[PDB]
Amino acid sequence: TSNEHYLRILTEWEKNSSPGEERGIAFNRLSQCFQNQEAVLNLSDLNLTSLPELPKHISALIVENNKLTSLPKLPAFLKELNADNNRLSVIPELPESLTTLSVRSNQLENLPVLPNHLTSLFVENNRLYNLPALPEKLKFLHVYYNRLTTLPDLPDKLEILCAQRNNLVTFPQFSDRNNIRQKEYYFHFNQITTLPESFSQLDSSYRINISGNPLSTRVLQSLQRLTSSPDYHGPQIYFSMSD
Amino acid sequence: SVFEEITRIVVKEMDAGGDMIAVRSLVDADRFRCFHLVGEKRTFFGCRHYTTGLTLMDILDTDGDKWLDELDSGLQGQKAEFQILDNVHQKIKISENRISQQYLATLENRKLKRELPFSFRSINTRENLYLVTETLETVKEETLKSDRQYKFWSQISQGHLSYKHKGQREVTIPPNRVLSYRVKQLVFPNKRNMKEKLEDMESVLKDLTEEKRKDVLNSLAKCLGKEDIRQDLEQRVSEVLISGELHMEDPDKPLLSSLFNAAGVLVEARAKAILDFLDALLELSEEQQFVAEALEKGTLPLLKDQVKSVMEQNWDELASSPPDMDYDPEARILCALYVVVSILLELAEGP
Repeated sequence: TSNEHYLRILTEWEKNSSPGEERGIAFNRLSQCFQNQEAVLNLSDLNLTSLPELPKHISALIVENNKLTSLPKLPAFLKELNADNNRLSVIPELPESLTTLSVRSNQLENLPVLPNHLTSLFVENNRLYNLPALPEKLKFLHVYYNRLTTLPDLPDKLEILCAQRNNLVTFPQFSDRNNIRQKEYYFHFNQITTLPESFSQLDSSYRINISGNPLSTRVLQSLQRLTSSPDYHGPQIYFSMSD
Repeated sequence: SVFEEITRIVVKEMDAGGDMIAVRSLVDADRFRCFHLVGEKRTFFGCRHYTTGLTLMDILDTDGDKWLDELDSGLQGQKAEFQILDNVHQKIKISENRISQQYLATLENRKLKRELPFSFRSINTRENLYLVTETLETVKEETLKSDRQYKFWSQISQGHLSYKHKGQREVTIPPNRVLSYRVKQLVFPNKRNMKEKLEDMESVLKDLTEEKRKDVLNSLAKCLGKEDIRQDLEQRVSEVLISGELHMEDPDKPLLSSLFNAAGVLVEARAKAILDFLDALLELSEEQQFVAEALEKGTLPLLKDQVKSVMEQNWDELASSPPDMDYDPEARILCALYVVVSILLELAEGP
């Protein structure tokens, strides 16, 4: 009977759609996506306004550019949650299986708790006014083009962190307990004037593009003092030379 | 070209002014990409990356039996997805492709090869070169319309023109394309103010001819009207300079009979003079359509004379910036137009 409900509720949501969708193709896709429960379960470009209840055996979800309405429970997944450009609602709790979450170009204003060893995060183009603790196994971060202004700490294996064009007012209490080959820490276009005294403490294996920030003349001229000096062996920090 | 434009824009937004430099060759979009080493500071104007048959395999071509797995290890290139977005909401889907530091180390601990191409020895004479490491590909067909912008070289519009035109130029970008490329240098393991310059050239080029010059003008129509023929005549003229001979199958034959003087002797002054033209003019990026229009017009005198007043105002900055440091690009365009019609008119009126 369980498959019978899913069939009938899918049919109702398919034929009470306000008449503007490719939901016939979406429906035979879901018939082959529950019958045999295909992997990937791609919903891209099919413009399903509302994603109904998904089968238990789901593996990886990929639904870019589909909705405007909230998702339901995503209960036990496996690898990639790829939910681009869909809606503004909260993310359901991630299970132990989830290791890659790309909610890029979404409109979630409050990123919920992201527990477990989540590895690959991509939350670019959002209105996150806050950000809770990040997992230790986070390794490729992308908070690019977000409205966060109080960026919390960083993990100990982050390599590429793009967080440019944010309302970041303070360079955070940096986790320079990280030793990645070249730290792709793109913080350009922030609201920074105050630089923590530890810029002499990070290694040269860093590019923090600190451009765009309104640095004070004194810290800027100290940066010139360390850069015009031929012994620049701190982070390869590209400052905003009126760029 | 919008390639120049939109790739400048993606540079500025994604990582403003780093080592990731835009692609300006509109038609030559994906000729160079990841694993395509084009580039040399081979006495260029600072910001130049010549489109040559030399790519990364053509400089560092491994020739062993372990190539079959080098296919995977070489096209392992990244396809990470970025969303470039401004007030050009809209999100152009780019792919960052960065050959990893591990392969950087392997190439450093490897060695170059023995049978290299003739283009290598032609271009790497005094080349402090750069190589493409992180490149920005296009994943989806991205035909996007756009208009124009520049800075304060709007003195042309201040003189008597107004510059109220519209650059509705909408170039197509198919999938698997290129936007911008990070440049880093592995250089080779050893394996007169131009007014007075232009006075000297004005003499040695007042030495020129009429019908030969009309072929000069037609040849520059094709050359500096569309991108491709610019590098065509560029390679031809550079070959004329280095080889110092003549192949009689050149469409530019009457200018060859012009650079070689009326007696057929190559005036090196005339050769370096067409070369300083091409330098100044390729510095005028995408001025090609306008200069072909200008040949059709016969109104170069107007163009310069405007920027003649403008050049005599602006002699501050090609003297302020040392020849080996970064110049002012706008002032270079200015002095370039001086060079354009100063010479071209001293030419176009008979000897």
